[PDB]
Amino acid sequence: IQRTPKIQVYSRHPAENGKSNFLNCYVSGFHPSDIEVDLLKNGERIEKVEHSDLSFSKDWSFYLLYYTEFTPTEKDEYACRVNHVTLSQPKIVKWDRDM
Amino acid sequence: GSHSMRYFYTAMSRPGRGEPRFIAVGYVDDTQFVRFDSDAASPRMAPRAPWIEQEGPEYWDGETRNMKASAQTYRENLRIALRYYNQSEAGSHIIQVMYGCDVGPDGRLLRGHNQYAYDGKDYIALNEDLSSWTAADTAAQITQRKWEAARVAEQLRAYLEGLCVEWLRRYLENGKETLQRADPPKTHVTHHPISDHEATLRCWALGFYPAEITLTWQRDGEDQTQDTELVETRPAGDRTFQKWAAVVVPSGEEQRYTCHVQHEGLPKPLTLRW
Amino acid sequence: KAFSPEVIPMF
Repeated sequence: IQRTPKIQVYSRHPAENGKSNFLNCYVSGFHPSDIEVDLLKNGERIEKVEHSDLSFSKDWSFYLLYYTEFTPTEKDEYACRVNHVTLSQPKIVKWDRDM
Repeated sequence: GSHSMRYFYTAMSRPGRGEPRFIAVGYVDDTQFVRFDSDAASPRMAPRAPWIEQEGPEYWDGETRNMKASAQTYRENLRIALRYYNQSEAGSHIIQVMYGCDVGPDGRLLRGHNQYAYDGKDYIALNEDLSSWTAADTAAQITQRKWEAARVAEQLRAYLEGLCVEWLRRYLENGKETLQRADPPKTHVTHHPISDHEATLRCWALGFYPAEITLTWQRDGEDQTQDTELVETRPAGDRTFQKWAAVVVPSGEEQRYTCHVQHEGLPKPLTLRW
Repeated sequence: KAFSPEVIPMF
């Protein structure tokens, strides 16, 4: 019995093109704890990505915040790519500045 | 509940890839303040909040000693659990533990906690009496029997009523600028047409601390519980949290909808409309 | 400060 991650991709502050910000990918509700998370800029892996220390919710499912500094623009596309045992292939969730 | 302190341990076996990993984090309310990771180059209990940094080396050495010993014990618990469930030494398994104390505004114990899970499922829990146990299954009953024999509950009780509350009170004072400061949500409603006939109203709450919040949409004053999309509260990375609630509404009916926001940092609940 | 029993309870 395993639990697949919920994924939210969003910014620390409301996005303003050309203004530096933080890009977040919050993964939660998963079990077991091993998880692979990449942040992508125009389909490519961003190298400078940090994450929070492994913690878990009252239902024992885990959660992690992955994050990196970014300066959003009009055309640059961002996404978070997640793999986990529960997933047959990596899941890609696109950053939508209104969500 | 005015404040809480909680420690969370996760112990994860990984046969063929070394000894089980042990990660501990400590929180006061929704603020992490310490961590330990047995996989670190030099494992130590390490600060994760500025107000803990002032603790002296005897503190840090003592916590590190504890976490190292805890890692060894949970490695042994993983072996025991295999036996209790008739499981192979080839699979990966996880033990989690949560414990801590809740205190009221006057700093007295409201209640204590000590709960364990195996592979993400409840295993055994200290009851609210801090005296008796609830075992989830016949494996946990074996542990319950051993712990009843050893008067383990009495040990937890002494910690939860004593050191837990005393150290929590200290942390609350040392960190009073932040731990004792609620940041109310910054709120607004956005409108996103979906078609000529419907649009989404999204009610936003940003920059709030602590995490607990209630966002609800009403239509003509009636809660839209079944019809509201509510995202999980999510960390912004600056200590604060974010949440939104959305409803799909008929075009031209937007003013029949009101967003209601409750948060401890607000003197009164808020009502917003697009 | 973490719970620190003389003997850490085993399953």
